[PDB]
Amino acid sequence: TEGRSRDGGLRLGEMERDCLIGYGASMLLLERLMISSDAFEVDVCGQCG
Amino acid sequence: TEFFFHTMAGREGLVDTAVKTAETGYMQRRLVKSLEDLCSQYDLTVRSSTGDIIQFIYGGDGLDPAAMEGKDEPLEFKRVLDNIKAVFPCPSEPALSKNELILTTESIMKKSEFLCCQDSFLQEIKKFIKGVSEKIKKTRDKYGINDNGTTEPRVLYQLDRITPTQVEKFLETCRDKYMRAQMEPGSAVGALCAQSIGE
Amino acid sequence: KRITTPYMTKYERARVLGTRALQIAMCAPVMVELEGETDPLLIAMKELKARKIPIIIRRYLPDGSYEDWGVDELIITD
Amino acid sequence: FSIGIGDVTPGQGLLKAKYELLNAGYKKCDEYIEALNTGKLQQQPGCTAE
Amino acid sequence: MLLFCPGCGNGLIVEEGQRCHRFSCNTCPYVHNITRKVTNRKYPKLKEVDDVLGGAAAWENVDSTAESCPKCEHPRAYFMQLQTRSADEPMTTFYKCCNAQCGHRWR
Amino acid sequence: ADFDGDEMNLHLPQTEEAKAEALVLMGTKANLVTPRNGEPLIAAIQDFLT
Amino acid sequence: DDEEETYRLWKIRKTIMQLCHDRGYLVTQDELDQTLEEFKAQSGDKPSEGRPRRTDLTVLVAHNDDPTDQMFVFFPEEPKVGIKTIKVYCQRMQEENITRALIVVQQGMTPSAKQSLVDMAPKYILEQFLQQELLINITEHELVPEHVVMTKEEVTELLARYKLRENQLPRIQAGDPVARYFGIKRGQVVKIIRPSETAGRYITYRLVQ
Ligand SMILES: [Mg+2]
Ligand SMILES: [Zn+2]
Ligand SMILES: [Zn+2]
Repeated sequence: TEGRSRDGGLRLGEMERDCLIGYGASMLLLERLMISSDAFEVDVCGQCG
Repeated sequence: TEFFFHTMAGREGLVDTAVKTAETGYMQRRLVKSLEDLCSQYDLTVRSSTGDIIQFIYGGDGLDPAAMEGKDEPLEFKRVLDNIKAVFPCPSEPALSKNELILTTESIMKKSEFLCCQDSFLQEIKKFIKGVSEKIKKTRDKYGINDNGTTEPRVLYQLDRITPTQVEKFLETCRDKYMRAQMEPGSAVGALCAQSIGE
Repeated sequence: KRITTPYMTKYERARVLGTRALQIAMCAPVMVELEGETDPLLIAMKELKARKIPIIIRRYLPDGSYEDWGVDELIITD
Repeated sequence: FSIGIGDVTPGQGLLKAKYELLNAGYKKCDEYIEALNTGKLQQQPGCTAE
Repeated sequence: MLLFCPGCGNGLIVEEGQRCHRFSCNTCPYVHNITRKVTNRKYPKLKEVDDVLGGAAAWENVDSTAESCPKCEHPRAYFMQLQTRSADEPMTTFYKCCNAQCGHRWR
Repeated sequence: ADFDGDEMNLHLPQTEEAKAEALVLMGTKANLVTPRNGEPLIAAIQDFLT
Repeated sequence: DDEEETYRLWKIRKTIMQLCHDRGYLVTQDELDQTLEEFKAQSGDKPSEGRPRRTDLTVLVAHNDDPTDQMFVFFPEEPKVGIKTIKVYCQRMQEENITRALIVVQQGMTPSAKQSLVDMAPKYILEQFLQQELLINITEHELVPEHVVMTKEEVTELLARYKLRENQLPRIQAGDPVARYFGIKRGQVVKIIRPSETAGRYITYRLVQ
């Protein structure tokens, strides 16, 4: 969620993404943006795609 | 009236700062979106996301802008030579003359490891060594010093002292600094340009 | 023969350290005697200093070929 | 280490110097305007009189 | 410059339908055949002629006398003047010097 | 930052890989010179110069 | 006047023949330092000079490898070249049995002939320019680096060195003024030697597309 009235969670904006790209750290922004935001598991059919 | 004119002039800066929040941010957004994919490969090339060649060698030299000591050059030969002279005084060894300096420099640089270095860098080192070897000659001539080292007021040998150990140390330091100042493979060489122009 | 530079680039250092730290976090034998440290990353740093990390780098070239380098034969510097 | 009003109060000779400079500058400006309004002013060869 | 018919008060036109031209209306039959001169116009309009002689055009305009710079004074810039807009407005002059790597040119 | 009421965020990476990458590539000690032209940024500040 | 037209004629002759020499065709050195007074010596004044013929040149041949290969240079006179004129040049061309030709127009040339100038024949190709462009040789310009066209062996060795497929190189447009100057066709690679701010040099290559 977004606010402080509700419990929050700070934002990794569109500029921090470019900073982390600039550092060249490839696993750290993966951990920041998928592992600890909305890592979800699905199932896909390869026959139909 | 002065108070009113002063406030009138002042508010322009506030308005300018308020406006500035948009244009530079948008320009940096576009630029970083455009330049994001470029990377430095193991062939010393830089290639796009599809393997297309953008450059055959990064920036011509292949050197890292952040490791530059001089004005866009990796060294200032005078500064390194002075540091090596100061930290490694040679109280026992004899001062070199022009011919001996040239001979020993040529002998040291002849080794294979220096041939592995970049050619233009060797040209620069030769130029600087020739320059200092020419400078020492004027000083030795003006005071009438003998290269045999037998002059009686020995303080005259303090004017432009340089000894083989100092030459070796200077050359090794120059080469080492040059080798470690390169742009490493894998570098995000595209985003750095975008940030460095946008900021 | 091998053409790529003999220095270990900072990216190789980062990923080798991270992978070895993750290996040590899971129950894995530690090569070098440990004084009593309890943080896996420090143990990985000591393993790198002693040059005992059992990892091999594979430098992939854009044309498809590759070169294998052992962690103990790169020039680890400051 | 401190800063006070004594550190920013103007000196004596500064007042005389500023007075003289102000008078000289104002007089020079008045002569330039006098030269213009009668047409005597020489046009600098980069722009018109204004 | 314009004329109006005294008979009805409208702009007239010129036309030829007989041995001599005439100043004629079109809503009323007023005709005034012209037989003398008039000495004023509408001041026509054609655009800025800039490069019709650009560069080094016909060298017939070689001239001897020229001014000199207040600073440097090498032998190459003879003098020039030109014009501003139209018939009855002043004519401007600029004095311009050019060797390389600057931006000097006076008015 | 200037300590006039400013605020700053903080993140705690949740992995050994992320920890290592952050420490080695983003460490403060490894970033003493700005990459625009290689000039230092972290140096003394006012009242340490005086 | 009557000197400035001849001045232009002399300059365009100099530039076109420099281009011919750089392309490698046969040319004589003594003609390279031709002076404007020399041009007046070898050709009369403007009233005595007929534009459509007084500058025609075809002596140049590919002596470097095939002296039998000859080149045509034609100089129309009318401001815009018509279809009948280009037909005249093409029929004279067929009479002389050459493969390629070159045209220099004063101001332009009609859209019908614009279209025609691309589909006369696969075996024949014609080169078109303007006087304004040829009044100065861009290869002597300050900004332009040195372009060198290179043979098939050299390009093969190049793309064997860096391990490329030929379509990964940077591209130079077929219509680029320097490409037109060297007349190179699609599928060719040009070395460029960029002068560094120091004594050093950078080398890059571009592929015509
Ligand atoms: Mg603040
Ligand atoms: Zn399915
Ligand atoms: Zn009427």
